[PDB]
Amino acid sequence: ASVHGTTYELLRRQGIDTVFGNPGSNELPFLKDFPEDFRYILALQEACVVGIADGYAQASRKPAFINLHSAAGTGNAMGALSNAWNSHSPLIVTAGQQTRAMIGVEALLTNVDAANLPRPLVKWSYEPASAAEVPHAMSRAIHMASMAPQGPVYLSVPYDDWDKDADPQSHHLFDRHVSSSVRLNDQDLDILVKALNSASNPAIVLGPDVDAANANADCVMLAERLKAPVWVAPSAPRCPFPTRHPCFRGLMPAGIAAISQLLEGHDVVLVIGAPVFRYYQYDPGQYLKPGTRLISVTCDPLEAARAPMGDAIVADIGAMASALANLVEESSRQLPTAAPEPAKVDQDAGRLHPETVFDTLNDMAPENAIYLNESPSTTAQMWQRLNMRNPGSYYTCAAGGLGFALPAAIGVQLAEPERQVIAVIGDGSANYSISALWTAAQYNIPTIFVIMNNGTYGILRWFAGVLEAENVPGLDVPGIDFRALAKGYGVQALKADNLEQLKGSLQEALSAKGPVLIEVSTVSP
Amino acid sequence: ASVHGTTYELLRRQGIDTVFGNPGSNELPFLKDFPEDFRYILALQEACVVGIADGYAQASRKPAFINLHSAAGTGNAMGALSNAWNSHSPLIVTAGQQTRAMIGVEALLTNVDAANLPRPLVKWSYEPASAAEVPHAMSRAIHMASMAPQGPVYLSVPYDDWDKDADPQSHHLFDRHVSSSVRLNDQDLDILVKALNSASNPAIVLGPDVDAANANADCVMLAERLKAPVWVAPSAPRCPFPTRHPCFRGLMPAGIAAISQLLEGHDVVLVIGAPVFRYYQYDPGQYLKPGTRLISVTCDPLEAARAPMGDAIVADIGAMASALANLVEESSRQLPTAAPEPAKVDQDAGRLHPETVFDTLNDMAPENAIYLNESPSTTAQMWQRLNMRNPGSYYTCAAGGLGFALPAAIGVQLAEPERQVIAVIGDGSANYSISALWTAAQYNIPTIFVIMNNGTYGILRWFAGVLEAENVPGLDVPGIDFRALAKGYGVQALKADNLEQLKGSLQEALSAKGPVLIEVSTVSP
Amino acid sequence: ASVHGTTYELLRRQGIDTVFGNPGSNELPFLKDFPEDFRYILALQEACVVGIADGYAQASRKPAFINLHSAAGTGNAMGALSNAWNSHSPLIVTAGQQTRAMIGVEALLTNVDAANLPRPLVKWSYEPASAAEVPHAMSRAIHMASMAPQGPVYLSVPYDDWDKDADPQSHHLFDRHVSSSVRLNDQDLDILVKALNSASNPAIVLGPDVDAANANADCVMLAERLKAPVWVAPSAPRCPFPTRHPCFRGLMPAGIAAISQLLEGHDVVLVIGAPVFRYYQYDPGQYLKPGTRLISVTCDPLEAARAPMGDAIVADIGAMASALANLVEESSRQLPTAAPEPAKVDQDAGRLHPETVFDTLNDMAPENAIYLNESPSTTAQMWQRLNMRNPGSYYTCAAGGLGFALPAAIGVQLAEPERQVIAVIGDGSANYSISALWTAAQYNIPTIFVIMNNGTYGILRWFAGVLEAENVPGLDVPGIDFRALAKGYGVQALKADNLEQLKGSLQEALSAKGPVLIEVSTVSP
Ligand SMILES: Cc1ncc(Cn2c(C)c(CCOP(=O)(O)OP(=O)(O)O)sc2=O)c(N)n1
Ligand SMILES: Cc1ncc(Cn2c(C)c(CCOP(=O)(O)OP(=O)(O)O)sc2=O)c(N)n1
Ligand SMILES: Cc1ncc(Cn2c(C)c(CCOP(=O)(O)OP(=O)(O)O)sc2=O)c(N)n1
Ligand SMILES: [Ca+2]
Ligand SMILES: [Ca+2]
Ligand SMILES: [Ca+2]
Ligand SMILES: [Ca+2]
Ligand SMILES: [Ca+2]
Ligand SMILES: [Ca+2]
Ligand SMILES: [Cl-]
Ligand SMILES: [Cl-]
Ligand SMILES: [Cl-]
Ligand code: NA
Ligand code: NA
Ligand code: NA
Ligand code: NA
Repeated sequence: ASVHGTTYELLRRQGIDTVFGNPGSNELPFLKDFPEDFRYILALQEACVVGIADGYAQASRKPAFINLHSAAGTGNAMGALSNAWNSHSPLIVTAGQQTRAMIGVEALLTNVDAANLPRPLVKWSYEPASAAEVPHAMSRAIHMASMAPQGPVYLSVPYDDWDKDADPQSHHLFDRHVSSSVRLNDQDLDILVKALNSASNPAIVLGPDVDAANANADCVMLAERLKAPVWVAPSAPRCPFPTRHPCFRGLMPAGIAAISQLLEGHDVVLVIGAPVFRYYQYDPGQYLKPGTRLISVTCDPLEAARAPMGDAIVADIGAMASALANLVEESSRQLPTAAPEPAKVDQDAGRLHPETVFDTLNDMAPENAIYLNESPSTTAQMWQRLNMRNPGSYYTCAAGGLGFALPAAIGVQLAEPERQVIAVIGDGSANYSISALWTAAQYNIPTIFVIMNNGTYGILRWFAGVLEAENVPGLDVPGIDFRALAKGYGVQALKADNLEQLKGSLQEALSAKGPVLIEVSTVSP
Repeated sequence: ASVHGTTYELLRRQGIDTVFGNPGSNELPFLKDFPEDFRYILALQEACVVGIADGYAQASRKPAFINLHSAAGTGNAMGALSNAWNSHSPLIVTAGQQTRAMIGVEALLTNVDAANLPRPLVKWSYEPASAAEVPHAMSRAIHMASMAPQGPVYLSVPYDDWDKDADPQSHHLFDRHVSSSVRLNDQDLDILVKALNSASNPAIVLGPDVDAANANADCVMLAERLKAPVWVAPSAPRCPFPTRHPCFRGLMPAGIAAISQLLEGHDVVLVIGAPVFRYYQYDPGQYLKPGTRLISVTCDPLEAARAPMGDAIVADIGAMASALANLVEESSRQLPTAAPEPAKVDQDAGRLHPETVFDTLNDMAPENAIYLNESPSTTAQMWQRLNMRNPGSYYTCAAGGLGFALPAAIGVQLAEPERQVIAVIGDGSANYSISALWTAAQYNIPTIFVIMNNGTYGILRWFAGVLEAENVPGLDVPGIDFRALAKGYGVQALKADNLEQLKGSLQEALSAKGPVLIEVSTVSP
Repeated sequence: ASVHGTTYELLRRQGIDTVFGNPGSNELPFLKDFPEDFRYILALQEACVVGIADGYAQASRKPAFINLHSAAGTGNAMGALSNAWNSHSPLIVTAGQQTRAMIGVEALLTNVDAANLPRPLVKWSYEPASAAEVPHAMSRAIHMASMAPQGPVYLSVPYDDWDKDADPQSHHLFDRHVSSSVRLNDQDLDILVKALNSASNPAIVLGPDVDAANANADCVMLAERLKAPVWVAPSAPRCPFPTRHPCFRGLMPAGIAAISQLLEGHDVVLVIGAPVFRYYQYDPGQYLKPGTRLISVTCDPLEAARAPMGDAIVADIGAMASALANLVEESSRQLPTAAPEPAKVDQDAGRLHPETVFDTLNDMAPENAIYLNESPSTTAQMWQRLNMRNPGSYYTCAAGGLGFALPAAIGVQLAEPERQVIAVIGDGSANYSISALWTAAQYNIPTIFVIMNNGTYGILRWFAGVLEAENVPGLDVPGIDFRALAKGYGVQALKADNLEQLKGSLQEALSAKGPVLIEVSTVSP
């Protein structure tokens, strides 16, 4: 067998059947004779390729496979890799290298010092020392991406390797099963359970790894048993809990003092599947107030090490959430009462308040919709106004890197063909990966893109006003016609300049058989 | 003085007056109180920011300053940095970091292990250990970018550093002059000159560092004195010689055997300002035939070390070209005869042959036009058909990374406001940095963009046919309306479906007062 | 509180009370006011410092703390770090950096790009961005070293940080508990147990992480229940099983074909706490024969990913070994019969055969002795001839790096003051870290060093004979007087030129109240 044949057999035996790519010449020998049982999803720029694969991996809860072109292709994807690192997305990034005979002379398209290029944003990065090692290196990439804590990996392959003979002993790679589905030993788990049972006023904080593990329902049972309020850890990349459940208390503010104040009076705070914590703004104060102790369950040693407070347990979130939910006592305390519904903001017949947009989406979207967010000045509103009952219903860029939601919404919609995906994206953010629209058109992936057009990088204007920073350049983005951009890439386009038009456009989009972009004129901040 | 004030004084004293950027929150304290004497050029995605700055630096022959947002902003620019590395572009890339107080906890937008992120594509990469060190670190970045061999550098700055007090001894940085304008010692230069004077059939090969040094005219004098044919080294990022001078012989094929065959019978081959060599295709054979010896003058130790043949001298290209041109004897051999003009390809009233497009550009463009190329299947034709008399008249992506020419053409046009820039970009390539169009619209930088629309990644289809590679996916890019994309970003748009319309559209574009995109329907390969 | 006071409080609260070091000027501000409750163990060269700390950590089963001087001190320790990486040794390596005010100018003793220096041999490497971050960074170092898979970490600290004010919120670091004591979820553990219970001819292979976890006794119970033979995985850094237990089958040969042949006919092979596998010699063949399947339990994702065959489970070795030993059925198969005692090699009244030396050590040493090995040509003999009943009874360099056993034997003896440590070290190996002897003298740590003097790098001579490699230089090491070297560093020295003198010297050494070196004249290979 050839290295090409052996590698595609390994991929299919490990459950991979789709290649997200933007091709180049070092990849032609890999892509030739492309197997009939695989699909290839083309995107026009590499941030788009990796963003689509990332949404696909996060929603499917399995690894996604990417093929990029040498150093420049890899480099164009590195902002996307920053997000994938922070979301623990299991991405297998492959890039083609020059033929081994011309690496030394640094021929055009040689990826120099290749394994160092994506660092520090990957768990593992490697170029094999011979062609026959390629299947084994690919096996290592598959398992490194997939083991907890999941994350992106990188493999560089010289283009001449694919046609070489494989090692016949590579067959032992095909069916390897590798598990990290582990939980705390019985004695120490009993100690933890006793501490939870004994708490007088416990609180629960959940992060994205809960949704990645599909541990949401177990966390619902855990919060019901403990009769405990549930927050979402700050800078949330996913939604880990039904947002209208009586225990839900919303997204935590991303500040040290704000969080310790919120948790004041809670004697035990159990954090599951989050860093402790992904603060953002500078809000100095106490990490916890007196009387509060924190216990973190995380799948990631790097999270456990860097927490500035609390105890930690490094284990699988699915296994731990299931065990805790089934072991704790039913508390006799009263179940928390549900948060009140948000107020209706006054809306005239002009430009839309973000609050109006979210209320209208919530009124009109299916109960199993999936939302993406890259409208950063409106995040708090979005979290208050969308009822998200089910797992896998929210994604936003985990490292703050713009250009995620537009392509990721296409990959999520590919992963969940029966759940309507609705991406809510600011006018500034929409440009970073605008070419991803073409992929939705070409493959008829029926994502709805809602562009919040206020003409500015609104959150930066806000922060600048806060800092009392005068004379900051570069904060306005006038003069972009998003309906023309959508036309450019083959996506049906609608405009909503007021509420009547928003409702009409959403009705049209929801009925449509293909992707739709709605440009919404929103109020300037 | 503050670190902010001291750093902008250092920049202005070192000749920097423009910031190419896409802003974020870690950069607001740098950008606040932006000095009245500086300009800020916004682009909507970081590959575009760096591509614009790169064209500006290459055409201006001085360093360009870039400000990006943390890890994701830096990562989105890394494909652009791959090209800048191979073109020796003097780019000072700065990125904002989180406040020092929250780096440890890895708050959102912390750039982790920051200096390793852009490696291996930068000459120097650093994050200072204290706020007062920031001006000195910026000084190091300026000189590292600017010293031969020029190249990109990276500096990460925590956002809280800018408001801190500067060291008063930082004033010694402001007026430092650092020179690398050096040439081979007299004794060994005399040996070199004697070898050139004695050669019976010398040849000259020129690379991009000749154009970067503005050594073109000296190389003309050198070739006239030696009566020697002149080629351009393969995979040429710039044009180093007038393309209708009698000595000019065109772009070398990027193959080992092809080059040794071309040079056969030339006893001494003098290479100036190029790697030896930037081969691309696999074309195995002899590096040089018997009877040919090679001597390379390069500004880059890494080029001298990796050449597989020949002697080398590491020195400044401007200083060496000037000295050689003024020291060699006038040979009594006959001056080489000019290459014949290219043939006119038969053209019907339908889709345009690339040859027709280039002949028409050459007929209609000013004699001081500047061209950019990211239409890779038509490069050989372009080089044969455009008379480029002057320095600084051609740019193409030096590492093969697409998404360079569109933004770089805007930076070149900003650098050379009296020279009409015309970028010839394939339909595939145009998408990578499509959002850069907005910058040309907003600042009214009157670049002309000629999109060669053949519906496919034509060069890859060609290579696949060569490899006899069947069933390669992802090679076609149907369904893109480039006039709509241009409308989307505010750029006037024209279409040319035949020669009559091409001529008309070019006449309109050349007269226009702003940027113009022409979508040309070209023949499918 | 100062950063100095806060950091020593964090260390003591996390159980650290000893600093292994070789001091320099960047470390004086850390070492000043050294706390009365801490000890400092000086060694004269940094490979010795880290080797002593490594033996101490491995035997104590807890992290050891090291303080080295800047880049040169760190660099001198990097071979020692290679071994620590492969043995999963929890080492906290700190190095002093220049004052922040002179880092920029690269004053003498600046550690440039410090965090990159020990890569790739550390789990985590870091330099803090401010003085107040130092305690948090130290907390991260402690937990990164200590979490499974354990390993070395590196922290660089500018010398001016220690006297600065600490953050009062650093107190939340002091009592953090972080656990990785996890095991496979119940459902999948039941599947594993059923597979073991059902096997017709199971085999067990144990590696060093079993001994690190003190899982030895549980593995004895597991092998007794399954009635299964037990091997030690190749290139063994520790002994994980009593070597005269009836199930014990010895050290596996470090070859692909040799191992698959050994395992032929075993239907299920359970590997615990080892890489799969640490092969050494090139011995190509099948990874496993038909009919054999392999299941690996490892604490290290990097081991699970790179195994070329078998399934894997990433979990804590102590927790998994305990659970398996207590869950499996008692098999009705007959218990394996003990290996026969090794033969007595003929010995004349001249130079000693290695076999004689090991038999005499086994006759004379206490039953709770601890052995170290850096006599590589005699390893197989050593493993056959020493009855090691207890855990923690054997150490050898896990990455093959010489200079480990001499200093490590001093740290093991410091960790286990009531167990006589006996290091058996070749004449070649003894030189690498010869200065470590001084530490044993100064602190009166009563390690016994047995130098096997055959005048040559015997294993290399052997391999060269195998390769039929003629004319290899540098394989002989004549002319070293080890009794004089021991005198040089204050250690009592004895010589044994024959068996009578070996017995006498061992009797004297075993009674001695301090360290003793015995130079043994062994037969030339
Ligand atoms: C790749 C990248 N570049 C720049 C930024 C900085 N950035 C930028 C430019 C923002 C503006 C978002 O503008 P928008 O129009 O999408 O939304 P709002 O108007 O709601 O702020 S928010 C932010 O952090 C970033 N996060 N990521
Ligand atoms: C950043 C990046 N991604 C992918 C490629 C691979 N690539 C690709 C996709 C090419 C197709 C260019 O298509 P085009 O339409 O611009 O021009 P032609 O039709 O003349 O080939 S040429 C080439 O090397 C690349 N060079 N750089
Ligand atoms: C730090 C280092 N340098 C060199 C070697 C190479 N090496 C060397 C030099 C060996 C010779 C050991 O000689 P010895 O006298 O200690 O023992 P033998 O005579 O039993 O081989 S075994 C081996 O792999 C090494 N393993 N580690
Ligand atoms: Ca409603
Ligand atoms: Ca906006
Ligand atoms: Ca003409
Ligand atoms: Ca094309
Ligand atoms: Ca005996
Ligand atoms: Ca020896
Ligand atoms: Cl257990
Ligand atoms: Cl001179
Ligand atoms: Cl379980
Ligand atoms: Na009202
Ligand atoms: Na990198
Ligand atoms: Na014709
Ligand atoms: Na005998």
